Amino acid sequence: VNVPKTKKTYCKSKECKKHTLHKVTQYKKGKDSLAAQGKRRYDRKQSGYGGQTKPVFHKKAKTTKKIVLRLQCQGCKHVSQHPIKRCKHFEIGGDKKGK
Amino acid sequence: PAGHGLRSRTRDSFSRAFRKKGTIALSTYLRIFKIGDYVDIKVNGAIHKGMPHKFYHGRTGRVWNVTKRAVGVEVNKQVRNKILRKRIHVRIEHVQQSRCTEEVRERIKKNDQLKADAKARGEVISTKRQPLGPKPGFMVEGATLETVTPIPYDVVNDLKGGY
Amino acid sequence: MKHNNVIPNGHFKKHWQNYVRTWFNQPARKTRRRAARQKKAATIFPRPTAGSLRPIVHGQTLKYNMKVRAGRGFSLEELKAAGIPKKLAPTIGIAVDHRRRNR
Amino acid sequence: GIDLVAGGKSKKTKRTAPKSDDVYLKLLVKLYRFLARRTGSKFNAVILKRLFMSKINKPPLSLSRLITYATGKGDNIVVLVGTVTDDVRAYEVPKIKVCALKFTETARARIEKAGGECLTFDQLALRAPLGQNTLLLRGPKNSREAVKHFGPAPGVPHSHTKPYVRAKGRKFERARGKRNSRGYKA
Amino acid sequence: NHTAHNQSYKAHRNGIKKPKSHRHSSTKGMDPKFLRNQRYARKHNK
RNA sequence: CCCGUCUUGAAACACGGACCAAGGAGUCUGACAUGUGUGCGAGUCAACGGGCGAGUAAACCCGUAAGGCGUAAGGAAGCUGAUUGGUGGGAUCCCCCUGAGGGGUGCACCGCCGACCGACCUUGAUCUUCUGAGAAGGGUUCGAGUGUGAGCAUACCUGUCG
RNA sequence: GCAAAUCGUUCGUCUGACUUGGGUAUAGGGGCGAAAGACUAAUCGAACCGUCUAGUAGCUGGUUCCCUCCGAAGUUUCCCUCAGGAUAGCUGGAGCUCGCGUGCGAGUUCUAUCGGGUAAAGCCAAUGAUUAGAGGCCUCGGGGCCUCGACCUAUUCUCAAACUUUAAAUAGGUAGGACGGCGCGGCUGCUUUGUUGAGCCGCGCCACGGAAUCAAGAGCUCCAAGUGGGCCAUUUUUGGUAAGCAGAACUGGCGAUGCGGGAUGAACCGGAAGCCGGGUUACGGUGCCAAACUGCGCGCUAACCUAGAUCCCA
RNA sequence: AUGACUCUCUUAAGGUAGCCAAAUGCCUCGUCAUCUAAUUAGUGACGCGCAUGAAUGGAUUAACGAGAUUCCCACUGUCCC
RNA sequence: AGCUCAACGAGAACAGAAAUCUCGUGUGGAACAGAAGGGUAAAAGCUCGUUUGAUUCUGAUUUCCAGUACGAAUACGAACCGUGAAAGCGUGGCCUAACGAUCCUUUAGACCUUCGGAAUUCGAAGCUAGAGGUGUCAGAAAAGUUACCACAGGGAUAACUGGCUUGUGGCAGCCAAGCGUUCAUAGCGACGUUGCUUUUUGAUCCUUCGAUGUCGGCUCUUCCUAUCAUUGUGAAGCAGAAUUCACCAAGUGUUGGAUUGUUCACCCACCAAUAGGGAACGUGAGCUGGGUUUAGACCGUCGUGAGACAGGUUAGUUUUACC
RNA sequence: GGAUGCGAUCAUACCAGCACUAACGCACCGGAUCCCAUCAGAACUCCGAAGUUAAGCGUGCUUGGGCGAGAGUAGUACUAGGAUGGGUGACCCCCUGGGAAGUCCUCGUGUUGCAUCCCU
Ligand SMILES: [K+]
Ligand SMILES: [K+]
Ligand SMILES: [K+]
Ligand SMILES: [K+]
Ligand SMILES: [K+]
Ligand SMILES: [K+]
Ligand SMILES: [K+]
Ligand SMILES: [K+]
Ligand SMILES: [K+]
Ligand SMILES: [K+]
Ligand SMILES: [K+]
Ligand SMILES: [K+]
Ligand SMILES: [K+]
Ligand SMILES: [K+]
Ligand SMILES: [K+]
Ligand SMILES: [K+]
Ligand SMILES: [K+]
Ligand SMILES: [K+]
Ligand SMILES: [K+]
Ligand SMILES: [K+]
Ligand SMILES: [K+]
Ligand SMILES: [K+]
Ligand SMILES: [K+]
Ligand SMILES: [K+]
Ligand SMILES: [Mg+2]
Ligand SMILES: [Mg+2]
Ligand SMILES: [Mg+2]
Ligand SMILES: [Mg+2]
Ligand SMILES: [Mg+2]
Ligand SMILES: [Mg+2]
Ligand SMILES: [Mg+2]
Ligand SMILES: [Mg+2]
Ligand SMILES: [Mg+2]
Ligand SMILES: [Mg+2]
Ligand SMILES: [Mg+2]
Ligand SMILES: [Mg+2]
Ligand SMILES: [Mg+2]
Ligand SMILES: [Mg+2]
Ligand SMILES: [Mg+2]
Ligand SMILES: [Mg+2]
Ligand SMILES: [Mg+2]
Ligand SMILES: [Mg+2]
Ligand SMILES: [Mg+2]
Ligand SMILES: [Mg+2]
Ligand SMILES: [Mg+2]
Ligand SMILES: [Mg+2]
Ligand SMILES: [Mg+2]
Ligand SMILES: [Mg+2]
Ligand SMILES: [Mg+2]
Ligand SMILES: [Mg+2]
Ligand SMILES: [Mg+2]
Ligand SMILES: [Mg+2]
Ligand SMILES: [Mg+2]
Ligand SMILES: [Mg+2]
Ligand SMILES: [Mg+2]
Ligand SMILES: [Mg+2]
Ligand SMILES: [Mg+2]
Ligand SMILES: [Mg+2]
Ligand SMILES: [Mg+2]
Ligand SMILES: [Mg+2]
Ligand SMILES: [Mg+2]
Ligand SMILES: [Mg+2]
Ligand SMILES: [Mg+2]
Ligand SMILES: [Mg+2]
Ligand SMILES: [Mg+2]
Ligand SMILES: [Mg+2]
Ligand SMILES: [Mg+2]
Ligand SMILES: [Mg+2]
Ligand SMILES: [Mg+2]
Ligand SMILES: [Mg+2]
Ligand SMILES: [Mg+2]
Ligand SMILES: [Mg+2]
Ligand SMILES: [Mg+2]
Ligand SMILES: [Mg+2]
Ligand SMILES: [Mg+2]
Ligand SMILES: [Mg+2]
Ligand SMILES: [Mg+2]
Ligand SMILES: [Mg+2]
Ligand SMILES: [Mg+2]
Ligand SMILES: [Mg+2]
Ligand SMILES: [Mg+2]
Ligand SMILES: [Mg+2]
Ligand SMILES: [Mg+2]
Ligand SMILES: [Mg+2]
Ligand SMILES: [Mg+2]
Ligand SMILES: [Mg+2]
Ligand SMILES: [Mg+2]
Ligand SMILES: [Mg+2]
Ligand SMILES: [Mg+2]
Ligand SMILES: [Mg+2]
Ligand SMILES: [Mg+2]
Ligand SMILES: [Mg+2]
Ligand SMILES: [Mg+2]
Ligand SMILES: [Mg+2]
Ligand SMILES: [Mg+2]
Ligand SMILES: [Mg+2]
Ligand SMILES: [Mg+2]
Ligand SMILES: [Mg+2]
Ligand SMILES: [Mg+2]
Ligand SMILES: [Mg+2]
Ligand SMILES: [Mg+2]
Ligand SMILES: [Mg+2]
Ligand SMILES: [Mg+2]
Ligand SMILES: [Mg+2]
Ligand SMILES: [Mg+2]
Ligand SMILES: [Mg+2]
Ligand SMILES: [Mg+2]
Ligand SMILES: [Zn+2]
Repeated sequence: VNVPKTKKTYCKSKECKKHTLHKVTQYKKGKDSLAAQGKRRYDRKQSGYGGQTKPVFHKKAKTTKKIVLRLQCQGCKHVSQHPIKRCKHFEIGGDKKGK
Repeated sequence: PAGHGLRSRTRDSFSRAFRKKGTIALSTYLRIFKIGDYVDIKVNGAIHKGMPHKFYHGRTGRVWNVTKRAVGVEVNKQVRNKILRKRIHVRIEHVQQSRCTEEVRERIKKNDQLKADAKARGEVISTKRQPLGPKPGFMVEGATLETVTPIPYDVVNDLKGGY
Repeated sequence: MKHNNVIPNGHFKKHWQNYVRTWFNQPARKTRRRAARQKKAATIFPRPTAGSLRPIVHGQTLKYNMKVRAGRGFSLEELKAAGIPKKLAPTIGIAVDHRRRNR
Repeated sequence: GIDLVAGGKSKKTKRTAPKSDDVYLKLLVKLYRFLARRTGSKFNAVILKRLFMSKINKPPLSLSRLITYATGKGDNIVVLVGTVTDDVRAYEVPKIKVCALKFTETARARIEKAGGECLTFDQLALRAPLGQNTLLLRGPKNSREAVKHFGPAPGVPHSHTKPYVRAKGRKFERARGKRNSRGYKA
Repeated sequence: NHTAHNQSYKAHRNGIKKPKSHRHSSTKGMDPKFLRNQRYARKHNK
């Protein structure tokens, strides 16, 4: 799957509310924070004796992930997220067919 | 879903008639549909949009909505001990105006005038139709009588064209 | 679990039958407390059976600040304004509360 | 054999008598059994049937709602097989003749103060044996908590049926199934 | 595994029940543009 | 053909049963729900406790800003908070007429469609302490809402759960 | 049984890693073991005693009076779900709203109209399979001008669950008025070049009920039980040589149901039932068993094989 | 006929000394010899050995055994009966 | 927007069956990502132009179906766009599959809400929409062994007998190509075709799991005939002798041994003959216990191991009648 | 009676061969400055009016193919319901009903709306 570097799509920002040029980049999940309430509770639950207190997923089945395109509007500098279908090979700004 | 796709078992139902493929005649797009009209659902295999589920093919319903390219149709559907009023939208290429009520409007007018004519003369009548009743007696003029008898059996004739 | 019913949340999974508090002595408790009050009244005669004088205080929080009720005892500032020494007040049937402020 | 259902017998049940043991109600039933039989009046037949009905089938009628339905019908006598309650939301009470099984203490005082009269069904028989010039009224039958829980289940589409929950708040049936942000909204 | 035996008999015990038909039908799902104008037409009707 | 029992199927070469007496298994309690009876009713409830009293574990009396449930909902929350019905059927009654008739009356209930409160969205003349007020005007959105209350206590059957 | 390990005869060893008494040490996930998971008070692959404890059990067994009325299900979806549960269906109870033939209801037909691709048929129609000759023999290969096969034309035998032009029977959908029709006005922000349409509203007028038959009536709501192993038969039908085999389709039946017939039998035939008298039948019968003819007629059969003798059916 | 020898793929190493249809061999009642009138038994040999093999010890071994097995002599009611 | 494909025919240096070029015919016999079906010709195919409707905001409907969710699809409304002169078309792929809750995490969005004594700034917590996944796909976090074994049950379900069935096994018939020196049928019967039998093995799972004692032999009786011998006969390629085919026929008999636990088999020997079977694969309160099939033990192979082996080996309690 | 423009029905309208046509049309046709267009003014586009009815379009014909209709195939095949019907079975008769399809044979070869124009 090849996606163009730029894309002209609708912008939800109240400034634009219209089609504007967007820059395409791939979304990447951020680092998990230690201060998140869920992490704080888990660390408390795991402390002391009792061993592993939560399930640990083992039976992985998917061989791909839903890649999310990060579209940054050039007018308002705001971001919108657009998932695409599953694919094994993905790139942004690759050489187009024939060219 | 659950073991059957949307168009499963539609090899024959959704196929076009023999030597009736290609361009759709434009009288289909010149039809006028109103609320309350009766239409017969006949899926056209060439038009893949707004096409009803195979169940509604060959069913007659009542028009309850009109859009730019489609008409809303009410179709009865029996589910266990109940009849459901299924409301579906179908593109006009898949619907034909039904002639199931063609005799109603003309019949009402004839009944109204017959009662009006009878009312003026003070003669109570009934405009109801009746099924075919017994025929009256009559005489048939004599003619030459052709005698029919059983045919002697022949084994050689027990085959189309004989043996 | 069957039918449309509220989700049950009965807290009866412990040994609750060992912690049941019956009230068959409720009539007896009324009798005993009445006898105690009757005995107390004769002991403190002729002092009033209602006990010490209690002050008027407001209810706490926004929900009860419109009403008044009996408090614990008169504040030291109130006693001084009334010209009653704090050490003499409890001996003449006046309740004293050294904690209460006057805002 | 005979090809019938349940031997041709009815499988429907209706009340042929009051379930109550109230001696006064039974006397009223005897009174209106006679009136319905010996007059053939449709009013008497309706009154007799409604005397059999249960409490929920004899809902109360508020005084305010009684006044609105009696507007422009001063001559007619209002008849209610049920209880008449007082309504503080009604200010002006015109004089009216009302017959009911029971009047609340406040409702009776307001009607009597306004020059009206509170009648029982034995007094009505003397004034309107056939129900002449009567305004027959019924209270709201389906205005009660139980009915809100009836009908299609809360979880099915196009349902506004009230669910059974022990408390009201964010933690009581507001999650998955009640909004798009948790699975689906139903 | 599966069978439809006796299912038609069960359906006909109390069925087949046809839905109650009223003079006026629900307008939900009809063209909003048509419905919105109809509401305005009734508002100014006199 | 031997009863009881599980079973598609029992007289069964399926199991229990030698015989008699007596004992022997859907109960009590908490929560909720529908139904019904009763009391009162926009209220209802004497429940902790107090006053007493059959010399008295009962009965009787007491709710003074007590409390529970109800009387208003929507929203995660900050908050805001019901302008008060139209129509098609319909019980009963009244008038005319003596028809499968025509008028007036139109409760309950059901269908249909507005309006009102709130979440969300949208809208802004005219003001204001700059973030609020609100003339007008809204919405295929959402609500366990409103549009002259129906609840509370209590008895019992049945049902779910501990 | 003398005996919860004994008795008889026969056997191993018998100065040694020998036999034995008493004292003493080791205690339960512990001890002790020349090792058999042996032994630890008739208990050992974890003793015994009391307690937690009335431990839990989707599994087995049982579950106590009488008449009366109604009366099932072995099917759907979901579940570490397949001996279970929930869910819908079937069922009871409670009613309520109306109705009395003017019913707006029907496991039925009639009339009008719509859909279909099974049975059959078709190949002398596409696709696929397939037999034989005939003519033309132009042009290609084959071999020896000849010659076989390729080719072309017109014919011909026989075929298809996953082929088909065509195409039934049976079954499926819709419609046959008072929620009808017409006339004159009105509303709109929708629609049109257009008060043009669309829908709705008001008023006036008309409407003998607008096919047959039936209608022990119609609608609505609440609470809840049981059930969620099925089996049999005509017919259609898949797997299998076949099966009292396994699995589906429509209906009925058994299960839950006796009663008459089939000698006997859950399902075949008849037929379903309060307690009785009389009458008459259904299926099946009328030589005896055994209620009813050795009844009145024609023919066939002669079995020295146990002649033959009644749907399912042996 | 067999394969000292050669070629070729290849392993950490390619079972060496020995032993074997063995209490270890499926095929199998293996083949040959021996024991018998006759032997799926016994013994001695043979070995591309389903799946033998060196202190997971290999191959032997006098003496010993209430250990498993075959044969011969004596003996007999085990049997003819 | 323009164009028409597969294939074939007739032509052109190198050039041929097959390069490229020209004309003609050409209903799709091509192509359309993938399975199959359907669909499509101034197109849905091919070649070019411009592009991002593979966009934002809800609700409704269909398929699934409990008329729940998810996935997928359809028809509108309100925005913003693309394309074309325009009508129009476009909310991914011509249509029918290509996918995923709660909790938690992470990202995006709203000069948004809260941190509850009052504030500010970090941090944290909410509201709305996506992403990280559960393939047992309505979604626990999960390796063996037991021959030392236990419990609740199950004839809803295996390992016997019996029952249905008879493929397989066994036995028999019909047709007549041919064999038989000659000669279809003394005796045989290819190619086909019709049956019987329940002494084979399978198929099934109807009965029995609060138990019908599970191999063989020994002993003992009775029964069958599809007749091995014996009695009476017909036929022959029957001279005699012997043998073969067939008929009536179950009265009588059908043995002693080596090896093997065997059933089966094989050999030695005798004999008129050494036929084949049934009776819950007759027969364990009749025996026996060699085998199989508990616990001890050894080998080989397998397994990291505990242990496994329709592989071999040796030792291993056979109860009760008086109804 | 026709043509032309837009059509409706989409073969009785198609395909093949042969023959024929007044007038107005419709065509072929001439040219390449401009708009436009390609390897190519062939096509497309623009401008034009010398020539021709040769083709196209139109009409007619063919013991033509196809297509459409009828007859026949045939009360045949199949089929709903019924039987204590026949038969060892396979299958089949009868009873109350419904009822096809190739071959062969005959016939047909479009109809029609709005507008403009010719015959006038
Ligand atoms: K822990
Ligand atoms: K399939
Ligand atoms: K106490
Ligand atoms: K049982
Ligand atoms: K059993
Ligand atoms: K028994
Ligand atoms: K409930
Ligand atoms: K109160
Ligand atoms: K008080
Ligand atoms: K909110
Ligand atoms: K000794
Ligand atoms: K222990
Ligand atoms: K279970
Ligand atoms: K055909
Ligand atoms: K063919
Ligand atoms: K259930
Ligand atoms: K020894
Ligand atoms: K195009
Ligand atoms: K070409
Ligand atoms: K699962
Ligand atoms: K056989
Ligand atoms: K058993
Ligand atoms: K015995
Ligand atoms: K031993
Ligand atoms: Mg800590
Ligand atoms: Mg730690
Ligand atoms: Mg699913
Ligand atoms: Mg299904
Ligand atoms: Mg406990
Ligand atoms: Mg206090
Ligand atoms: Mg009867
Ligand atoms: Mg009954
Ligand atoms: Mg989440
Ligand atoms: Mg939904
Ligand atoms: Mg059974
Ligand atoms: Mg029994
Ligand atoms: Mg038996
Ligand atoms: Mg049992
Ligand atoms: Mg017993
Ligand atoms: Mg007793
Ligand atoms: Mg109540
Ligand atoms: Mg209060
Ligand atoms: Mg707000
Ligand atoms: Mg609002
Ligand atoms: Mg003794
Ligand atoms: Mg220790
Ligand atoms: Mg020792
Ligand atoms: Mg061991
Ligand atoms: Mg113990
Ligand atoms: Mg117990
Ligand atoms: Mg799960
Ligand atoms: Mg069971
Ligand atoms: Mg249920
Ligand atoms: Mg038809
Ligand atoms: Mg089909
Ligand atoms: Mg077909
Ligand atoms: Mg066929
Ligand atoms: Mg069960
Ligand atoms: Mg089942
Ligand atoms: Mg079975
Ligand atoms: Mg049962
Ligand atoms: Mg019989
Ligand atoms: Mg009788
Ligand atoms: Mg006789
Ligand atoms: Mg070696
Ligand atoms: Mg060896
Ligand atoms: Mg040997
Ligand atoms: Mg020997
Ligand atoms: Mg040896
Ligand atoms: Mg080895
Ligand atoms: Mg070594
Ligand atoms: Mg070894
Ligand atoms: Mg050795
Ligand atoms: Mg030695
Ligand atoms: Mg020794
Ligand atoms: Mg395809
Ligand atoms: Mg889509
Ligand atoms: Mg543009
Ligand atoms: Mg898609
Ligand atoms: Mg495409
Ligand atoms: Mg699409
Ligand atoms: Mg997700
Ligand atoms: Mg979060
Ligand atoms: Mg704080
Ligand atoms: Mg699942
Ligand atoms: Mg374990
Ligand atoms: Mg069984
Ligand atoms: Mg055979
Ligand atoms: Mg043969
Ligand atoms: Mg038994
Ligand atoms: Mg036994
Ligand atoms: Mg026995
Ligand atoms: Mg014989
Ligand atoms: Mg001779
Ligand atoms: Mg014999
Ligand atoms: Mg046998
Ligand atoms: Mg046996
Ligand atoms: Mg025995
Ligand atoms: Mg024994
Ligand atoms: Mg034995
Ligand atoms: Mg043994
Ligand atoms: Mg052992
Ligand atoms: Mg190893
Ligand atoms: Mg042994
Ligand atoms: Mg030119
Ligand atoms: Mg010409
Ligand atoms: Mg012709
Ligand atoms: Zn922007």
